[PDB]
This record gives sequence, C-alpha cells and structure tokens, in this order.
Amino acid sequence: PGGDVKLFNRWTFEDVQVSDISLNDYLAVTSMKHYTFLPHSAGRYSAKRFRKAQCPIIERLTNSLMMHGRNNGKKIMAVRIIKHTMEIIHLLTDANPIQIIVDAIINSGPREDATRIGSAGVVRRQAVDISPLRRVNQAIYLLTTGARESAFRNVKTIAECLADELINAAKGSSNSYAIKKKDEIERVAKANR
Amino acid sequence: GKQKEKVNNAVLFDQATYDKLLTEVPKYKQITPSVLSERLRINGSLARRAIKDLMERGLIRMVSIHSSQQIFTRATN
Amino acid sequence: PGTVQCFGRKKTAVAVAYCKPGRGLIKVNGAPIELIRPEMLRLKAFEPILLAGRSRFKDIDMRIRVRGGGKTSQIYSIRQAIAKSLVAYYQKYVDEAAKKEVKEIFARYDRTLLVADPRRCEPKKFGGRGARARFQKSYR
Amino acid sequence: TVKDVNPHEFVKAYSAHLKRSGKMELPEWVDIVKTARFKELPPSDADWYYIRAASMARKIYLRQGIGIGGFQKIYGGRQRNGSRPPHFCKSSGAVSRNILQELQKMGIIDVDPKGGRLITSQGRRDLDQVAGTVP
Amino acid sequence: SRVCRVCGNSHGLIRKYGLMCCRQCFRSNAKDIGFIKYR
Amino acid sequence: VQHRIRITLSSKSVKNLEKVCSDLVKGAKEKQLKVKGPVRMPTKVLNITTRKSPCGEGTNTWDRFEMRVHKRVIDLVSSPDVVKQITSITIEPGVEVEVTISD
Amino acid sequence: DTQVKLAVVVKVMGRTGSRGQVTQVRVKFLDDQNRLIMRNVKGPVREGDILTLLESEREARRLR
Amino acid sequence: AGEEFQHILRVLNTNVDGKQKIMFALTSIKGVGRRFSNIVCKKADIDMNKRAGELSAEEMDRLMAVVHNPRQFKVPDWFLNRKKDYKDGRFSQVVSNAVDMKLRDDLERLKKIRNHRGLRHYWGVRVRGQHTKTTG
RNA sequence: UUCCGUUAACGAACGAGACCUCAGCCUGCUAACUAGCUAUGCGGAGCCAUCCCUCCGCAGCUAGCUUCUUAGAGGGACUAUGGCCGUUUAGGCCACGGAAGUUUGAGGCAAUAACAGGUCUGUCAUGCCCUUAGAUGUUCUGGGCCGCACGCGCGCUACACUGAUGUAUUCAACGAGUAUAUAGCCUUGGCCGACAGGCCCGGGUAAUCUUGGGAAAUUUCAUCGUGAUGGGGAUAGAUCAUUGCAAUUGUUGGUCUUCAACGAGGAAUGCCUAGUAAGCGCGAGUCAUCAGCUCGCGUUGACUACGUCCCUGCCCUUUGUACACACCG
Ligand SMILES: [Mg+2]
Ligand SMILES: [Mg+2]
Ligand SMILES: [Mg+2]
Ligand SMILES: [Mg+2]
Ligand SMILES: [Mg+2]
Ligand SMILES: [Mg+2]
Ligand SMILES: [Mg+2]
Ligand SMILES: [Mg+2]
Ligand SMILES: [Mg+2]
Ligand SMILES: [Mg+2]
Ligand SMILES: [Mg+2]
Ligand SMILES: [Mg+2]
Ligand SMILES: [Zn+2]
Repeated sequence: PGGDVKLFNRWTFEDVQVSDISLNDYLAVTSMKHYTFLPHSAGRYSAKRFRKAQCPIIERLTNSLMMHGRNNGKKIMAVRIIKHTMEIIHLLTDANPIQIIVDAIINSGPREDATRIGSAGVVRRQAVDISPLRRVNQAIYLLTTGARESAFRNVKTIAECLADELINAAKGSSNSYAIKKKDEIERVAKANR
Repeated sequence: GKQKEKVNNAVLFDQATYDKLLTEVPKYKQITPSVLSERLRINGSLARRAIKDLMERGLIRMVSIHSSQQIFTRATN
Repeated sequence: PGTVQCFGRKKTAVAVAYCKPGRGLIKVNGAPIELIRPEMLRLKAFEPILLAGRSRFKDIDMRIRVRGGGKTSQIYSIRQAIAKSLVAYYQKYVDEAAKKEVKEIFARYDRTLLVADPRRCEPKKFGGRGARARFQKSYR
Repeated sequence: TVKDVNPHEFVKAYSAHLKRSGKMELPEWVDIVKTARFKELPPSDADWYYIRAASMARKIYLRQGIGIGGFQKIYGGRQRNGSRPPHFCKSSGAVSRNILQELQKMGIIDVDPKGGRLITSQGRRDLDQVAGTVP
Repeated sequence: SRVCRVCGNSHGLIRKYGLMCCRQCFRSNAKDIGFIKYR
Repeated sequence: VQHRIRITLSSKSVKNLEKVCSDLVKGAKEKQLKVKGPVRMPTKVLNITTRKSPCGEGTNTWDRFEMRVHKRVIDLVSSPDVVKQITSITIEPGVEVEVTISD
Repeated sequence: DTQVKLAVVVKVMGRTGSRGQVTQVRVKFLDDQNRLIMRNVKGPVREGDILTLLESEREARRLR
Repeated sequence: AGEEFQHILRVLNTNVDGKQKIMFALTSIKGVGRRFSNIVCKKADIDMNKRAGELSAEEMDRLMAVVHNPRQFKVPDWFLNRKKDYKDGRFSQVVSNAVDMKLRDDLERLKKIRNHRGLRHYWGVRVRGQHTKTTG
C-alpha cells in the first residue's frame, strides 16, 4: 500500500506475510497504520484492555529485553540491541529479518496449556486453549528469556545470542530455549488433556 | 575460549586467523560475523577484537563498529 | 509574510520553534538536527521531516530551542514542536486545505505528534519509597 | 562551524591540533593523577591532557564566565562509595587549573573581569578553522 | 543548649525557618502560626 | 524632580492580595502616573512535614504543612511625596508593602 | 495425526475457573461453518478472535 | 609471536602470572595494587599493550629498580604505603612478603603497648568502632 | 445507605458525594528589564570576502511582544453527542470529537460506637503515691546508650559482558541559604595543592548571588574476554586535612596497600495495574561534623491483568447457635 516507511530506514516492512490467520489480527505488521520507523514509542498503552494488541510487534518485543532489575527502565539499550540483532539476522539469512521476527513468533507460541480449573466442586488442572494475544505474550517472553540466560555470564553477547534464538526458532529447529519450552508446555497439556 | 590469554602464543600471530580460520568461518553464509562467531570459532574476544583490526588493515573484509563494539564480517565480495 | 513560533511539550521538556521564510535550514540550539544526539532516537527527530519530506521544507527555517526535561523527553518534544510548527505555518500562511494534508499525514501515523501527552510523574506518598509502592511489610 | 561539527570528532581534531600546532609547557605530574577523587585509574589514553584541553576549549567556547569550580562540577561524575549508596562527586581542581592556564598561555582563553574565563577572538578563529577542517 | 520556644524540651525540634519548637508543639499551634494544610 | 520608586508587596492570601494590587493600580491611574505592574513573582511554598503522632506509635503517618507567600512588585515614576499622596488609602489586613527609592 | 483446526469466538459466555481465569467461549468452526462448540480459553480473548485448536471433539460444560 | 612466551614469571616471590596484562599481573604482588602497577609501568617506560609472557628481561630489571627504589624517580611521597614510619621515619613501598612482617610489627607494637586496638585485634573482634550485635 | 423504584412509614441528621490543594488544556484576557522570546544596531569568528549567510557578545523610546517562564482572573467535561443493552428509569458497554470519557490523575479533610491500642519521657496538662538537701531536684567530670557466642526485621552493595574501567557527549524538578563580626549561613571568581583542603576579592535576607541547578542512569569511542578477573568492596595497616573546647571504642573526607564471602539464594514471604513497578540521581529533615534512614523531587521507563472469591480479609441479607471477656468462645 503506502509503505515507504522502513524501520531504521533499511528493513522494508513490505512483503512480510504472516502464516497464522489467527495471529494476523494481533501482529502489528500488515496494516498501513502499523508501520513505524523505530521500535521506540512513548505509547499510552496498558491504559485500556487489548490496546497492546496494536503495539508495533518490534516495539512489543523491545520492551521485553529491558528486564531483571539492572536493566529495568532503559529502552535505549533495548532498541540498540534490537538494531544489532536485526542487522545480524540480515547478515546471516539475507532475508527480511522482520519476517524472521514474525515467523519465529508464529512458530513459538504455545497453542494449549494446562491450568488449574475446578468443576463439579472438585478442582484439578486440565488442558485449555490459548487466546492469540496470550499466545503472542508467551512467545515474546519465552523467546526473550532464553537469550537472557543463554547470554548470562557468557562472552557471546546479547545481540548474537538473541539473533541465534530468533533465527533458529523461526527455522523451527528445537535448538532454542523458546521452542524447547514450547513443546514442553504442549506435552504437559497433551498429557493432561 | 582462552582468547586473550592466548594472544601471544605464536600460533595465532603466525597462521591461525591469518586467513586460515576466519577466511572459512565467514564462508558458512559467506558473511558470518566475527562477534557472532566468537564461539563458532570458539575463540573468545580481544585476541579476536584485535585480529579484526589486523584483518581490516589486511583488507579482506568490511567493518561495522558501533555501540557495544559490535563488529562484523564480510568474506570476499 | 511568514513568522510562526510554535511549541510542543513532554513530561517537562518544552520545545519552541521560531521560524523564518527561509530556504531549508533546521537547527536545535545552533546544532543542526543532523546532530541530534540520541543516535538511536535520531529517527524520531527526522520523522516529521521524513513523513512530510524536504519538499514541504524548501521555504522554511526553524531555529528550534529546547529547555528542561531529560533526553528522550526532549526528543519527543522536538517531534511535537516541529510537527505543530509545520501545521501552524501552513494553516496561517499557506492554505487550510494545504495544512489539512499535513494534519492527516501526521495523524494517520500517530496522534501524539500533535496532541500533548498529559502524563506527569505523579507524586510520592508517605509509607513507601515510590509514588505507588510501599515498604516491605513484616508481621513477625 | 563547531556547532555544525559532530561534538566528538571536533574534540579529536582539536586534540591533534593542539599537538601539532606548536607546543607549550606541561606539568611533570600529568602521568600520575586520577583527575578526580572518585576515579579508580588514571586515563587509559596517553594524550588525555590534550583531549581534556580540547574539551575544555569548546566549553569556554560555547559558554562564558566559567570558573575553575564550574569545571570541577562539570567533570565530576558518579562516585561509588562502596557499600554506601553512590553519589555525585566533583572532579579535581589542579588538572582543570592547568588546562585553563595552558590555554591562557596560548591566549586561546583568558580571565575576564567580573570573573570567569572567556574565549578570545583569535582562539575563536582557531576553533572555527579546526572545526571546518572536519568531515 | 536549644529547646522549644513553646515547651522547652530537647527533642523533636523544627530548626527550619527558625521556629525553635518541637514536632508536637508545632502541630499543637500550627494553625494559628499560619501553616494552612492544603495537602 | 520626577524620580523612580519601587513598591514590593507580599502576603499569605491571594484573594486579599489582589484587592490591594487593583487598589494601587487604580490609585496611580486616577492621577496618570507612569506605572508598570503588578509583576507577579513566583510563589514561595514554605513546607514542614511532621509525624502527626506525638509519641511514635501506630502506622507512620505524616502531614505536610505549607504556607504560600506571594510576592508582587510595581514600579512608579513619581516623586515620593506624590507617592505618599497615593499610599495613604486603606491597606487590607495581612498584606505588606515596602516602598523603596531606587535608581 | 490431528490437523490443527480453526474457530472464531462468536461470544464470550463467561469467565470460569477457581480463580476466575479461564474464559468460557462459544466457537464456530471455519472449515465447516455450522459446528458451534463451547470451549475453555485462557487469557484475554474477545469476540471475533480466531483460535487454533489442536484437538476438536472435546467441549466444556456450562460453568465448568 | 611468543617464541619465549612465559606462563608464569615469578618476580618478587609471588609467581606473577605470565598470561594477563602486565598492567594487572604486577598487582599479584602483595604490596603493589592496581594504581601502583600503573605508575610503575609508566615510570619504567614499558610498552602498554603487552601481555606478560612476551616481555623482555632488561625491563624486569627496570621494574625491580623502580619498585625497590621508586622515590629516586621524583615520585611523590603519597603513593607510598609506609608514609612517615615510626620504626625509623622514612617513605618506602613494602613488597610481597614483607607486608605481613610490617603488619605484624604494627600489631606487635600494639601488643607490647597494651593499646586498645592491639587488644581488640588479639580479642579478634572489629577494631574500628563498629557495632557487633548483628555482624561478624 | 449512589440513585431508580418498592414501600407502615413520613420527614429528616451525619458519613459518601458535594468541598479544598497539586498536576494536566488555553497562540483567549491582566501584566512582567529580579522572566524570555523577536528585530534591528554595532561588534567577534566562518566564509563568491563586498556585501550577504551561520553562530555567539553587548545595549536601548524595539515592539501596534507574551508563544516559551511566572501567577491571577477566568474558560473547559457534563457521559455532552451517537449506537447497543437496561422496566428503555436508574445506568452500563462502545464510537467520533476533544487536552481530558476508571468522579480526568494523586491527595487533604473524613461519621456513630469502641481499644483498658500508644503517649505521665512533648508540654508551669495533670489526680494519687514516692522523693524533696546526706536529693530520683539542678550543675560539672568520666564512662554508658555502640558492648557481642547468637536469632529476627527494614535496608545498602553486589554476585557482572543488557557488564566494569577510562576518555568524549549533555538533559531536569523539588526546595535551601538568623548580625551567621569585622564578611558571615549558600557560596560564584582568582590563586596553591595530586588529593583533602587552604588564601584573597567579593555577591545574595534572594525569579536578583549561588543555579538560567553543567545530577546520574543513559549515550559514544577504546581497555578488560567468562577467570571469584579489571565483578565484589568486606576486612585491616600506613599516613594526610577539615568540623569541633574535646575524634579514644577509628565523627568525616582523602592517598597507597590489604582483595573476604558472594556462581542469582531452601522452607517460606512482601510490594505493585500507567509515567505505575524497577533502575538513576538531587533537595530537605536531622546537623558544629556524621544520611545506608525518612520526606519531597524529577530522569529513563516496561511485562501482566482489565478478572475471581480459590487463599487472607471486608460490607449486606438469610439461616444456626449450649458464644457475649463473643470461636483466642
Ligand atoms: Mg553477552
Ligand atoms: Mg478524588
Ligand atoms: Mg489506653
Ligand atoms: Mg554529665
Ligand atoms: Mg540505640
Ligand atoms: Mg520501615
Ligand atoms: Mg572494581
Ligand atoms: Mg543530610
Ligand atoms: Mg532516624
Ligand atoms: Mg499476603
Ligand atoms: Mg453466657
Ligand atoms: Mg476452638
Ligand atoms: Zn515543644
């Protein structure tokens, strides 16, 4: 459409396609209104329910790096990490690293979960489905924490750690913390079905 | 990797990264970063952040130096 | 007969753009907007430029000044100030239908370019270090 | 000019400039001090006495009536008191004193009545030339 | 060596602005001093 | 003969204070003086925070006391005896005025 | 070998769970649009949301 | 290029490691810390980007000279760690093994004297006016 | 217990709300050489240089200046408008508009009845008792309140590479400043010193001088490269200066050295829903000096949820009671 808007001016949002029509609504990459130059924005989100569903996906992945106390409150470092990871994804796959981000989030969102329902007067955990927004929430969180701990006390630095996790989760291989936790949750829920 | 403690051992300053190891390490995708490959060529940093300087005057690859000294790689063009 | 001096605001940062009918020039505290110095938030400063384009700036000079605030607050205040200064200059000196296109280009991407953000660091109450938290509580 | 030049590369260029554009005297305690009480090591660069002077050149450039204490404060930083909470700690006096005295001895800056340090016109000439000679 | 102007005790003083009265005397007489408590 | 005079004027209460401000401005402008004011000068906020308990028991509760001191300044160009022709009109309770002779 | 099947949430009936944390919704199947089933859903879910669904023939019961 | 690359140098009875920077290997000696290592490197005028292991023999002699006779280098009195002695009264840098002997001389004065501090050490508890309800 | 409405009740009184303070909007009004734009006039420096153009300096009978700053009066939101639900009542959910659509955000104040809640150690507030000269009265000296096998509570520093160190870069807000004598509380400026801190000229009872707060985090370039390392700064020695009439059981601050535990913490448990948590610094209180604390202030700035009565509790109704000091019955 009208898409002469590239994040960091150099990674075209155009020609990115989401596989899940389920997460199509909740991934902010498609509409001409969801394109942004930078994954930093002083958005008045969380002021209302579901308003985060229209947060830019890159921004809503950016907010999840800045965690564990020493890193709380500093988005400039987070967006710097995002920039370096995003360019290194390109420097390996030579394909739209935006599409890499999106496809990884598709392929690492738990589709079923076992929680603690009670019925008939008796409470015991059972399997339930996962609404797509919480799909995305867990995807973001669970891809990110893998990079955090896999780069902790490690000379490999966070940009390349998170790049490894993204490239390999999007590729689909079970070599990432993310997709390893995915099928673990999936199998606990399948057993408890 | 013990890669700044091993900086003066003559193997590194003689043949290892003098386009014998990090000539083929970039070649996996034809461009694989020096900071990414800090562990694919397991050799860690500052015996590596200096050999990147050596390879830039040796004129074999392009350079991108930025915030946390995130530096990169490109094999031949 | 162009001269407009329009402001934009953030937490405490205030940005004021005083203008001339000049050629293309844009300066923050004498330093070109090219040298705005969060070098990851260097997009947002050019973003009102990058949405309108230099073509809407071949007749204007902006000696924009910024005081108070922090760093990102000041940058977002730049963004608001230049956006509103362009809209006001167009409205009063070009055409209202002409500024309406600027209105819609800016607002389609985001509303926060033109509308101030009413958020402030709300005060801290006793019984804790923090405006909403408390001290850790011990029973035994 | 210097407001058009990236604030870092101008410092680099001027640091080289007040090396090769003649010479001056220099104290024989430069390779000892920490330049601040909260610091832990002396500067890792050798010509830090020159990069410092390049920075303090443009300070009096773009601001007037600056005393020694103003530079003490501007060049302080975070002091990590150990197990105590960290604070803000002002920098050293003698280092800034000798930077200002050196620049005065080349007549780049000079002490103003009503107090403070102000640039001179030929120092302005020099800073603008070295600014223009940067990409 | 310094006490309240009001009760002449040695703790809880309010030295600021030169009151020389303790935290208790100060509240007890605060409204007539003029410390309107808008918040 | 015609000299320059300052009047500074402070208080605790805005409603009381502004009545005096309108008073002197109209007092001057009935007699056509060269006046400028009343410059409004930022409010001082005296504040003392106190533990409202007298013995230190129960949940820690503080109360914040504050005075607001308001400052106003006006310049007049007239002789000081002409000034005393004005500043004998009634002055409202609580307001303070400190006419001084300036350059 | 179940092929994961899709549904849209036509209305959110309620919010069951001991801690009130499992939305109970009523889904309509995309692949054949006359099958409507009451399921349990966790997290924020609104009307018109498309849900992937691994195993289809399970359904919940009113106020489960 | 470590034709004679040394893994441990063994100056001053510490086995100074020959694998880390000379900047922060000379700190392994008990009596020379981070700052005084730098000042010695400066005054002995040795190349800075130099891992111990590659360094040459004449300049260990230079470090020897500048660590046992630092003062003659016009270095001020106030890097030195035995400022204004009361055994004699000079200004010297104590080095690896002698530091414990010097500390024993201090505490051993304190023992002979019956100083509160000397007892407090002999008693074992904190010596500098600290609380001891809840720490130590 | 807000209202509609029902109605052996009618009509009322508090609490809620209403009220006040701060914050958010106003190119609308009042103004402001103790605020700041704007223009011109010269100056300085860069320059197709000769003018122009860019950035600074200084001043005014420059404003047919108040947008930025301040502070007064005001204006503004009312669910007002539309859709849907609802007896189409009370209202709710949604949408445009708008600065604001959880009363817009946060507080202040805050009812009846009570507690053997705390305070006789805030008080020439106090009843009764004790003491009342060889004093539990007052003053002084020295010590003590800080002692340490240990257990607990609030906290600070971390366990690092999303880092530490060393350069460069530059951004606030809240407030604070006795005749304090021979310049003296905040201290600008010059000088000496590596530092600590000294000397001299002074400024300010303050939008005037401090400070137009030149804060840090963060940003940038290198140094360390996974190692209890350059993380950590505990401990301890040497010495230097300031506050003090006095520094010892080191007041504090420097300088060199000494370089511990701590590999993200068991059972358990706390705080938190938007500029909020958390990270980061400043100011005030205390103060002759000592701030890891407390109260304020801003800076950067999120994940999650928009629910439920499962845990702990609260309010109403019904029901049961062998309880009333009330289930700790
Ligand atoms: Mg890392
Ligand atoms: Mg309220
Ligand atoms: Mg009682
Ligand atoms: Mg006594
Ligand atoms: Mg005690
Ligand atoms: Mg507490
Ligand atoms: Mg350290
Ligand atoms: Mg203090
Ligand atoms: Mg206390
Ligand atoms: Mg609890
Ligand atoms: Mg009974
Ligand atoms: Mg019982
Ligand atoms: Zn009292």
